[PDB]
This record gives sequence, C-alpha cells and structure tokens, in this order.
Amino acid sequence: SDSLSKSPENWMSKLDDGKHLTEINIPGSHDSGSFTLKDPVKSVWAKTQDKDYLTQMKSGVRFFDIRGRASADNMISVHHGMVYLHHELGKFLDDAKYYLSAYPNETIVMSMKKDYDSDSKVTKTFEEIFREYYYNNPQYQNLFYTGSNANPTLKETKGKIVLFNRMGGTYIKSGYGADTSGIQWADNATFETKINNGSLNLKVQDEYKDYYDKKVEAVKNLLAKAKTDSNKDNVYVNFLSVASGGSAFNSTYNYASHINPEIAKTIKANGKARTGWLIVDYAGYTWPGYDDIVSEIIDSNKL
Ligand SMILES: O[C@H]1[C@H](O)[C@@H](O)[C@H](O)[C@@H](O)[C@H]1O
Ligand SMILES: [Cl-]
Repeated sequence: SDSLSKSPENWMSKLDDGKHLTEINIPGSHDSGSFTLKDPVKSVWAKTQDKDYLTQMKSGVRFFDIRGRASADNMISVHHGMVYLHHELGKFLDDAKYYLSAYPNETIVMSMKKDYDSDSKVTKTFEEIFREYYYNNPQYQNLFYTGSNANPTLKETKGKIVLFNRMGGTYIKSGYGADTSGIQWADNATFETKINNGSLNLKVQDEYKDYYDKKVEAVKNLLAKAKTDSNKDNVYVNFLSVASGGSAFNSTYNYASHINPEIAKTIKANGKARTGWLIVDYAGYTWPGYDDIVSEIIDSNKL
C-alpha cells in the first residue's frame, strides 16, 4: 500500500506490464534540466528543480520535460526559454541510457520541445537536428522506443525512452504525437486534442499563467476527470508548475512548496484512482510534515 513509493528506483518494474503507459500514473518534472542553475537572481523563477537527472530518476520521476534550443547544426542545448542550462541533450540521454540499463522494466517518457530561437549559425530546423543527430543517432541505438503501436504497453517500452513530441510535425514515426501533424498545443489552457492520427485523445492542463487558486482548481479539475476515466486511449498530462509563483509566492520554489503538498493530499484522499501524468516543479523535494507529491503519484497506482 505504502510499498511502491518506498522503493522509487524500481516502481514501474512492479506493475503489470500489460498496462498501457497512458493508464499509469507517472510523476514528471517540469523544465527537468534547470537543476544546473546556481545564479540566485536568475534562479528565482527559472529554477524549477534541484535534483540532477539520475537523482530525479532514482526519486521515481519517469516523465521528463526537456526544452531545447538548436545551438549548432548537429547540437541541441538544454534551455529554460532564453536561459541556457549549461548542458546539451546528450547528457540527458546518457543518464536515461544508464538508468534504463540498470532497471530494464522501467520506461522513461521524454517530452521534447523547442524553447528558444536557434543560434544564428544554425541552418536546419530543430526537428531535423533532433531527428538526424539524436533519434537516428547510432550511438542511441537501442535507447528509443521505435515500435509502431500508438498506445504502447510497459512490456513494449521496457528499458526504452518513449518520445513525447512537442516539436510540431515530425518525420519520426514512434511515440506520442510522432507524426507530420505533431501535437496541437493550446497556450495557457486546459485542452483536448487527438494525436497519432486520431488514435489517442490527449487531455492537457497547462494553464501556466494562472493565479494560484485558479491553478489549484485547474489541477483538481483534471484530476477529477482522470479519476472516473478508465479509457486507455485517453492520455492525461496535468502540469502543477506555473509562471511567476502563481502571482502569489515570491519564487517558483516557494510556489512548489505550497501546491505540491496540497495536490499530494488531494490524491491521497482520493485513494488509488487514475491520476494521469502529473508534471511538477521541485520533484522529489520533501518538506517535513507535508505529503510528497511524487510519492503519492507513485502510490496512486493500484497493484
Ligand atoms: O513557459 C510555459 C510553461 O513551461 C508550460 O508548462 C509549457 O507547456 C508552455 O509551452 C511554456 O511556454
Ligand atoms: Cl546559473
């Protein structure tokens, strides 16, 4: 009952691998690579994580919100909008690769989004650079999920990174939104859109501008929908992250320390019901006396 989150390194290994990934309640980290920020002024808003990628994985995070900027024709740098996070995409991929080697029944969802205009030296699209120098890179040979099931199971994705495509139209053919239309993302909204040529109904709460109370209500609203929804063809992505501290708190850290426990308590109070994929700031950051969002997301999976 407590047991899954007691060992967050290997919690997916314990699930029925007949489950589709859409039916798994998965913790994600919003702007996953921002843990590298040390500048205290630049960190106030832009720093969303304090754990590195392997530590996030060891804490049970399995959805990663990677934002990129093309900084050479063969290279993607990891960004928070205009802010460079001091590493390239290769570093995230080397960690995931390593982690998935150690724990072969785990799977990682990696969201990929262009977060900033390319360096003036770049002449290719973000999507080509990603497809050509990362996805099709022989060095990442068996790392990505390359199957053609639009709605893959744990069994199918075990030990692999499944692409969650936020780049637009792609020639990549495997993963969520991997087609020439990509995912049609609505700005600062809760929205629904069919993806993978009509196979899946994507339901997203991404109201990233919300005042704090409205943001809490927006998360709770999509949790209440996921709760009664056993349709495996529906995918829920619920962002608990928000800009400018919800216009209520003085840093993204302060903001996270309020919404994360409030949502963790709500999930605990609802039992082991379907939550969808919840993407949080400060994943695996605990406050004494408060419920832990990543643990409660993990423990909401019924065995
Ligand atoms: O800054 C926001 C925020 O990071 C959201 O979670 C993301 O989905 C939006 O596209 C982005 O513009
Ligand atoms: Cl910095």
